[PDB]
Amino acid sequence: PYLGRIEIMGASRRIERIYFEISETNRAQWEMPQVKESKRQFIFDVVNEGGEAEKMELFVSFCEDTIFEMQIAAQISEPGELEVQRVKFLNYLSRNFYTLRFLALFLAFAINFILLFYKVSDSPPNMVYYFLEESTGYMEPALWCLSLLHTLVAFLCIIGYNCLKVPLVIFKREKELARKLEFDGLYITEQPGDDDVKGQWDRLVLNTPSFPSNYWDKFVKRKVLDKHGDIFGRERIAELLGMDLASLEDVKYQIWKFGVIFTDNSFLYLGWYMVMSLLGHYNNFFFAAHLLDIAMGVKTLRTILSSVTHNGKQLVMTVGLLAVVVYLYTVVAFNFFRKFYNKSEDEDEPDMKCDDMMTCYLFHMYVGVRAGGGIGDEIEDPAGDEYELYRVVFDITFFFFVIVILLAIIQGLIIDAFGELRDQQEQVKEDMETKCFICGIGSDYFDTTPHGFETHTLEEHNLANYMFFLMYLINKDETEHTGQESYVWKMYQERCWDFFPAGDCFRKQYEDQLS
Amino acid sequence: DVKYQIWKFGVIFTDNSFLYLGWYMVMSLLGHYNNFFFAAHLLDIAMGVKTLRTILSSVTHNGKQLVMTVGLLAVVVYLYTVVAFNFFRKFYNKSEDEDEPDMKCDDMMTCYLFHMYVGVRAGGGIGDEIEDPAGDEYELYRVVFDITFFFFVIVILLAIIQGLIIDAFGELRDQQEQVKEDMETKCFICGIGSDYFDTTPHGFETHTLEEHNLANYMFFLMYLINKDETEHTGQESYVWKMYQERCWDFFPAGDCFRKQYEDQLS
Ligand SMILES: Nc1ncnc2c1ncn2[C@@H]1O[C@H](COP(=O)(O)O)[C@@H](O)[C@H]1O
Ligand SMILES: Nc1ncnc2c1ncn2[C@@H]1O[C@H](COP(=O)(O)O)[C@@H](O)[C@H]1O
Ligand SMILES: [Zn+2]
Ligand SMILES: [Zn+2]
Repeated sequence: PYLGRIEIMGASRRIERIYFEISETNRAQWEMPQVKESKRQFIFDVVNEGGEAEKMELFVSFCEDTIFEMQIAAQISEPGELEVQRVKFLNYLSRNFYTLRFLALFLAFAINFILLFYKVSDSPPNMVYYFLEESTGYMEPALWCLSLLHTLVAFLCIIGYNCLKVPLVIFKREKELARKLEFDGLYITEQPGDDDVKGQWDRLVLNTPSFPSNYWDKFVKRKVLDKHGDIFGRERIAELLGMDLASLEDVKYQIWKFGVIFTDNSFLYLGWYMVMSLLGHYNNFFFAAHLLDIAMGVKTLRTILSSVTHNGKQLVMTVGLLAVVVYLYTVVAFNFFRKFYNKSEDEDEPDMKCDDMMTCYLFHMYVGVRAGGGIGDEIEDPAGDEYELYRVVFDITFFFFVIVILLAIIQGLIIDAFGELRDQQEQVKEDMETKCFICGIGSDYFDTTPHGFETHTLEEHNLANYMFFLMYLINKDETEHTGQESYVWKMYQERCWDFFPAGDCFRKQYEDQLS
Repeated sequence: DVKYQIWKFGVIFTDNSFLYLGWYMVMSLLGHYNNFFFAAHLLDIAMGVKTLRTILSSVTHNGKQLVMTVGLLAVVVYLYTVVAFNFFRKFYNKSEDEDEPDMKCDDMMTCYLFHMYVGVRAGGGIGDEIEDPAGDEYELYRVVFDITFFFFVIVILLAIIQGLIIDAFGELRDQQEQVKEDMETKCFICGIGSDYFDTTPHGFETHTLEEHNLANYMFFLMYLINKDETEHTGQESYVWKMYQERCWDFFPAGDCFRKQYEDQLS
């Protein structure tokens, strides 16, 4: 239950097994369903768009993100007066962030249910008047209290997000910047261009005293100095990083953090939610924009809409193609078929829709594309004229190419998106169930022993066990490190992932003795 | 055993097939009160014909996604209703008479009903059902309104529904194909692939029909259950105890007689 075992390619050039204790809180926080979903999304991402060389780097990054999330969850878990009450309230919002997010979705549907009882009258209950019409009389007070409650809940959602999810954003940003500083020399040798807005903005935090505040590595500045001093000037590097080399013998940081947060998509969405909730008090119908949150909420709806967004570039390109081809038909009509576009039944005021190129394009794009039979179901009958056969060819080509072919292209794009997403999921599942994540040896090898692959993935090469070992190493002070622990610790500090068993396992190595 | 009988009655009355047959009997009884209640028995073709049940499995396979897409259509049509009720109220007069205007969007409930009904059952959307926008100051806004309705509701969402059905057809087909492929390329009992047994001609067929026939395992369970324990032989009693303990290690997992004694069979 607590005996966590891994296999690492050791210093002796042989696969060896390491044993460590897994904490119960860490085990429960791993079994948490949000963490399970994070793991599932990571696995899908890697298997779908990943590489063999990049896989271990991505896996270690995912483990580090998970470890930080576990620490945040432990901080917010259930345990002068102003500070003690503030901490409890802020932690309460973080533990209940998703309940508030679901509470705001119920308040959006509750409010929009009231709005269906609206009416418009010229006379008060020329400026028109809007009012709720209900005999119960409780709908209007319910609407008022529900709008106030909804704005309150949106604000609480923003605060809970800032206390829950913003730390991970800052941790990711700091660790990426530290890695670019140390193992790439980005601001020392590379100096990113103006096109990298993120790289240009990150220059603010280098000089700050508390540059690492969420990322656990408190020796990043020392390591960057030690690596790049002899090559780029110790005094220059110290001035760049805001570190006093003589002592070796935060408004700027806060502004940087605010920029990082305000460039975050989820925070921007929550701010938009709060803004529209504030405008819902100026006009009640602005609360209808919160119904759009069902997409960002319900996972079923998000999966359904992924079929639309998967080929979104092809969909907009096909719409532009439809616009071009309807322009071509408009050219042909405006030059040869102008007389058939009279939309006025009166014999005194002809309402020609194709005596102008802009008007004929608007008429085509609107009515000939929304019509079932094309533009021939909307313009004058061609029979009897000299251009009858030309008009028939015109209408039938419009019907075939625009009504049939192009709408078929759009619908086929959606259907192909459904099929492609299904087979992506199937391929990820097949890879995971037929191959090992850590070593890549197929299940056929392990299945020689009954339940061999399940035993291998649950005991020997459990990626969860590797994550728990990283937690163990990070938490354990280096003084108490054992030999193999220090070997793996140095390989992790150098960002070298050769200690992961690649294509070799304990059974494969010692099958001779296990026979 | 009144308590046992009441328990059995509860178990039966919570059974879906028995409940369906009771519903059939109830509607047949009501067919004597009104003859047209016998039309509900035509629905039994689905629970009957296997072809019809397979066809309807395409509809029910993505049923959750279908109802979610219907709810999404309802939400987006509500949004269009909001925009119409606030900016396009004058185009929703459905009365040709010049004395009694039958406005369909002076009320939020009425405009939602009008949208959900006619703009979704219309081929061109709500612009094929409301007043022509040409000549008004809001002409371009109304054109954008109608064309977005046509693209998003008429085209995109109905395409989502039809794609859900088509993907259900394909998914069910490939499920059947994968089951057939697994059965014809691997052994049910031991899991050793047909490639191993095919070294001997007709080796896999011989293995599945003679050596590891799941039907033979079923018949052996019949044999063990029917045979009184006094007459059990040694291996029979071994398997009997393993079956009483619900331990299934006596099934050959990854090993077979040929694999074990290939040295002597050579
Ligand atoms: N190195 C690995 N560690 C853990 N599970 C693995 C590994 N490689 C493949 N798997 C598979 O991943 C799945 C884990 O199930 P789940 O935790 O529900 O995603 C099982 O099918 C395992 O056989
Ligand atoms: N252990 C097994 N026992 C019997 N049939 C098996 C077994 N493993 C695979 N099969 C296959 O199952 C199919 C039996 O055909 P049927 O009885 O019509 O379903 C054949 O393709 C067999 O090769
Ligand atoms: Zn492995
Ligand atoms: Zn077999």
